[PDB]
Amino acid sequence: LTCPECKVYPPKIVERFSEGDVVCALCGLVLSDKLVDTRSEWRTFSNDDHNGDDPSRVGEASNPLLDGNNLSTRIGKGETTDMRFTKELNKAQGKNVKDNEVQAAFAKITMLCDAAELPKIVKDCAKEAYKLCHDEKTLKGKSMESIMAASILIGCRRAEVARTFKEIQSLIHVKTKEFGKTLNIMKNI
Amino acid sequence: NQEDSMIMNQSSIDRGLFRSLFFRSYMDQEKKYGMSITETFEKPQRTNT
Amino acid sequence: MIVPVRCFSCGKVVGDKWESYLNLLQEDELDEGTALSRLGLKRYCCRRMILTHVDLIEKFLRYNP
Amino acid sequence: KKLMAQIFFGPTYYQRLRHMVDDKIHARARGPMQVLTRQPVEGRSRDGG
Amino acid sequence: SLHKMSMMAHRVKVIPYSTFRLNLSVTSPYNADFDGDEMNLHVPQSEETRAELSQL
Amino acid sequence: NEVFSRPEWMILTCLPVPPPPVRPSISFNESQRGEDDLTFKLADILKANISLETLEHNGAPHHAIEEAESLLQFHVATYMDNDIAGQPQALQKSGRPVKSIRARLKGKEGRIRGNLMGKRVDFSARTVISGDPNLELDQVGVPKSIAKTLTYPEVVTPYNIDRLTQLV
Amino acid sequence: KYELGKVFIGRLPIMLRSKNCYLSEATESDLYKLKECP
Amino acid sequence: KDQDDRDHFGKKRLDLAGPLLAQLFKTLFKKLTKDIFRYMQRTVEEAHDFNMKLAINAKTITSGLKYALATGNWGEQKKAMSSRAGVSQVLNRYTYSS
DNA sequence: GTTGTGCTATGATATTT
RNA sequence: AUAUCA
DNA sequence: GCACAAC
Ligand SMILES: [Mg+2]
Ligand SMILES: [Mg+2]
Ligand SMILES: [Zn+2]
Ligand SMILES: [Zn+2]
Repeated sequence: LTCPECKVYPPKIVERFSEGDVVCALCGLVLSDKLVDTRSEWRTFSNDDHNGDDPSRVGEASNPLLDGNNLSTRIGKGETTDMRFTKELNKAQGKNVKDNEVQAAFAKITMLCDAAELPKIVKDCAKEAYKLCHDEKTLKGKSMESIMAASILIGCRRAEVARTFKEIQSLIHVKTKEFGKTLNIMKNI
Repeated sequence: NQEDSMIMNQSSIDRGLFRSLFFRSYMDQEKKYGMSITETFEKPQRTNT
Repeated sequence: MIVPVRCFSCGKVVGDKWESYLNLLQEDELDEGTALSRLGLKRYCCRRMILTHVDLIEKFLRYNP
Repeated sequence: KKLMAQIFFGPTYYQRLRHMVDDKIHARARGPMQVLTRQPVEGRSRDGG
Repeated sequence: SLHKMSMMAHRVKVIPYSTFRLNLSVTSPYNADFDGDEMNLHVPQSEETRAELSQL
Repeated sequence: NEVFSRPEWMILTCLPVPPPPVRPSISFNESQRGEDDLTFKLADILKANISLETLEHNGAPHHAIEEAESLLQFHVATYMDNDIAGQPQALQKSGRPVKSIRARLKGKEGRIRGNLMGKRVDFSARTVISGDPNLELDQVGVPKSIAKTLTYPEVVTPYNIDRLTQLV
Repeated sequence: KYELGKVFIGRLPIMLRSKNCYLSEATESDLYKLKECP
Repeated sequence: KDQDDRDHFGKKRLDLAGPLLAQLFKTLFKKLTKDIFRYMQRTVEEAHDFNMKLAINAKTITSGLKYALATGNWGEQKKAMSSRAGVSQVLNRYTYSS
C-alpha cells in the first residue's frame, strides 16, 4: 500500500486496528476499511476444541514444510455409528493406498526421538533435514539407516538440544565413520 | 442509592478504603519454525518490519 | 499489610498508634477495649481501624530475596 | 438539620467483588471484522461489536 | 429483550464516570436492577433512522 | 418441476466447488498454514474420485470398483452432512469431526440464526448502568469516553456548515 | 520349555503436599526459603 | 418393599484424584504394553537385537498424562471427543477461601 | 406395536493448547 | 471447552 | 431427556 495523494518513498502508514482502518500517517487518508483479526481468525484453525461443539472452529492447521499438502480426513466412529460401515469404508481405503510411502521414514524419526527423549521441535527439523537430502545425488548410496541417524543430530544442532554423536550411536546404529561422512555431505547442503 | 446501588464516602475512599493492587502477567515465546525460521526478541524498525 | 495511616471514615491519624497498641496487649497485658481506650480511640470508626487490622507485612518480610 | 427519622448505623463487613466498570465498559463504531462472515468480531478485548 | 419496552429510544446526556445513567421509573420495563447490570446502546446512522427512533 | 427441479438431479453427477470465500485459507508462517475443513473434505472426494476413475478405466474388477464407489459416495455425502444417522463421521486428525455444510447453517449460531436473523453490529456500546434521580425520564447518561468513540455522520449543508467546521 | 533391569517408562506429575512432593515434610521457615506460602 | 431411591447418597461414590489417575493409567499402560508387543514381533522377524530404548516409548505415558491434566478431556487425544471433559480445571486464586 | 428424529432462555466476560 | 455474570 | 413423528 501507498497513499495515492502523498507518495513519499518510505511510505509511513499505520494499522489502526482498533478502528479497523489502515491510515496514511501523513495526510490521514484511509487506505482500507475492511480489516480482519488474525489472532482470532487463527483461532478457527488451531483451537482447543477437540469435542466438536465450537461453531467458530471450522478448519485445521497443517504443515506444508514437512508433509507437503496432503489434505485427508479419517473414517472413524461417531455418536450414531454401526461398527460395520466403519470397517468397510476403512477396508476400502486400503485398496487406494513409492515416495508417497517413504514418508513412513518420518515415523522412523518420530519413534527415534521419543526413544531418545527429544522435543517436538527436534523431530520437525530432523524430518525437514531428511526430506531435503534423502533423494540427493551428493549422498548417492549412503547407509539409509545412517543418513536419518545423521539428520537427527542436524535437527538437534539447531534446536539447542545437546546430543553427542555417541548418544545417537546408542540409538541406531551407527557405524561411526559411515554416519560421520554422511553428517558432512548433508551439512554442505 | 436506589434499587440495589449504594452511596460511598468519597473521602473514605481517599484514605485507603477498598483500594486494591492489580497485577496482570503477559507472556511470549521465541518460537522455532523448522530448520530456518526463528522468531526474535528485538525492537522492530518500522522500515524493514 | 501494615497499619493504615488515618482512619477511613473520620480521619484521625491512626497509623502512629500500632506499636503502642501491641505494647499494651503484650507488655501491659491489657484487654483490647481497654488498650484502645488508653490509646485515645474514642469513636468506633477509629476503634475498628486498629482492632481489625491484620499485619500481613510481617508475613511478607519472611521471604528473603 | 436533624433528620426526622433515626438511622440504623454501624459496622458491617463488606466485600469488594470483581467486576469493576473499567473492565467492562466497551464502545465500538466500526472496527475489526470476521474474515468468513464479514461481520464484526466478538469480544471487548478484540474490540468487537 | 422480552418485549418492545426493552428497547426504547433515549436522549443522550454526556456525563462523567463510566456508567450509563437512567431515570429510575424506567427500571420497570427494562427489568433492570443496579446490581452490576449492563445495557446496550445503538446509535442510528441516518437522518431517517433517528426519526424512526424519536417518533416511534 | 420441469425447469427448476427434476428428479434426475437429486443424484449428483457434477459437483459444484465453492470458492475460497466459503472456505477461507490462512497462511501463517511458511511452516504453518490453515485450510478449511471443506478444503479437506473436497480433497478426499477428489482423491476418492481420481482413484475410482483409474479403476473403471483399467481392468474393472467389479467388486473392487463398487468398493471404491461407496467410498466416494461417503466423502461426497459426508461433505454436505457429517452428522448422518447410522454412518461413521469423517474425522479430522485431532479427533474432531469435520464441519460439514449442513452443520454451518444448522444451529443457533448457524448462518441463519446467528449471522442473518441476528448479528453483531457497529456503532454500539455497552456498560454498567446506575440509577440517577436527577435525570429526565427520556434521557440517558452517556460516559464521555463512549460519546467520544461513537459517531454520527452528519451531512454538510449550509445550516451546519459553520458548526461542523468548528468540530473538525 | 528350557531357559536359554530397571527401565524408565514415563514422567508422572506429582500432587503438591503429597508424600512424593518436596513440600510434604517441610517446616514453616522451610517453605518461606522455598518462596512458597505456608 | 419400596422402589430404591436413586438419589440416596450412600449408593453414590466419588472418584477422586486417585481413581481418576488409575483409570487413565490403565488405558495408558495397556497402550504401552501392546506397543512393546508390536515391537517384539518387529525385532524377532529380523533378529535385530531387542533394544530396550526402542521398545518402550516413554512419551506414551508421559505426554498421555500431561494431555489429560492440561486440557481436561479425561482420555487419550484420539478420543478427545468421546472423553469426558471437566476433570482438571485451573485452580482459583481469587481469595484464599475460593 | 416398535423405532427414529428434531429441539431444549438472552446477552456478556475471563483463561487453556 | 470449563468457570462466571444479570 | 422429552414429545411427537413415521415405519
Ligand atoms: Mg437484576
Ligand atoms: Mg427489578
Ligand atoms: Zn497520505
Ligand atoms: Zn475514625
